Amino acid sequence: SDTSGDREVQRTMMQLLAELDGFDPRGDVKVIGATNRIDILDPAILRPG
Amino acid sequence: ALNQQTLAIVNVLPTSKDPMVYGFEVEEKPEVSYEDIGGLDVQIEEIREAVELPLLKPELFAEVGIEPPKGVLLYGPPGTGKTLLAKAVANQTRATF
Amino acid sequence: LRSPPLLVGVVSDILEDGRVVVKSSTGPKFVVNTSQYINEEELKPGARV
Amino acid sequence: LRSPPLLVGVVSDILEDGRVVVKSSTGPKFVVNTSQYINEEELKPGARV
Ligand SMILES: Nc1ncnc2c1ncn2[C@@H]1O[C@H](COP(=O)(O)OP(=O)(O)OP(=O)(O)O)[C@@H](O)[C@H]1O
Ligand SMILES: [Mg+2]
Repeated sequence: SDTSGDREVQRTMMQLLAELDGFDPRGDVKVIGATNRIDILDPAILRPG
Repeated sequence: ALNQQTLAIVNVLPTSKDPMVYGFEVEEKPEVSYEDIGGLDVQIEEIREAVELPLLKPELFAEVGIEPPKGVLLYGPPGTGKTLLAKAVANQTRATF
Repeated sequence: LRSPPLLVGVVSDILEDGRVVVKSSTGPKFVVNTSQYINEEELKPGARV
Repeated sequence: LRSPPLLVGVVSDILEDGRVVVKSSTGPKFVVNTSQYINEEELKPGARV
């Protein structure tokens, strides 16, 4: 809290958690996510469902 | 609504504000419904007492002489669930979700 | 080329008077009347039209 | 209803030469000369007209 370089990127992250799979159905996504480490990623991307 | 030609007062509209996707979405139907009530079953119930119970049985709250809760704050670690929960409970009431 | 342009705007609300309130990109909001190629199923509030 | 829309201005400035600068609600200001119904005695600043 009380930053803008690591606050603002967290309220668009909170949007994502929650759009990628959230409220909305299904469709045909199947979102291919790609990353270099899982050691500095949010635990919601890390988990399945 | 006004005639643009001459700015005549044609017929008074609806005040309807500006809800586009904003409020219009009502979904509560499957995948998540009231056959997905497998939980975490006390946690779902708590929601029912708070929410469905004053909707469906609003009079019990008079008898006792309280108000019903103002909200059910669900939180937790992600995926465990709270998208779950909220949508099943909504489907059972069938109101303006 | 001389055929006219058609104005894109986004549906603010749906009126139950056979009319649609569309908030145009112009700036004003216009009350407009449907045609035979318009139906409620394909309209939503958020509908570019 | 058909009547020419009588636009609202607010007597933003005034002069003793007949001219009264009315900030119109369109955006800009106009300098207009008042009729014989309304008089410069009736026109004070803050007066919507
Ligand atoms: N108890 C449950 N049984 C089965 N499926 C579940 C259960 N809890 C959650 N799910 C499902 O797991 C998937 C992923 O979790 P979801 O993103 O919905 O959860 P959350 O805890 O509300 O999240 P966030 O913190 O990411 O906003 C969904 O399809 C959801 O319906
Ligand atoms: Mg969630």
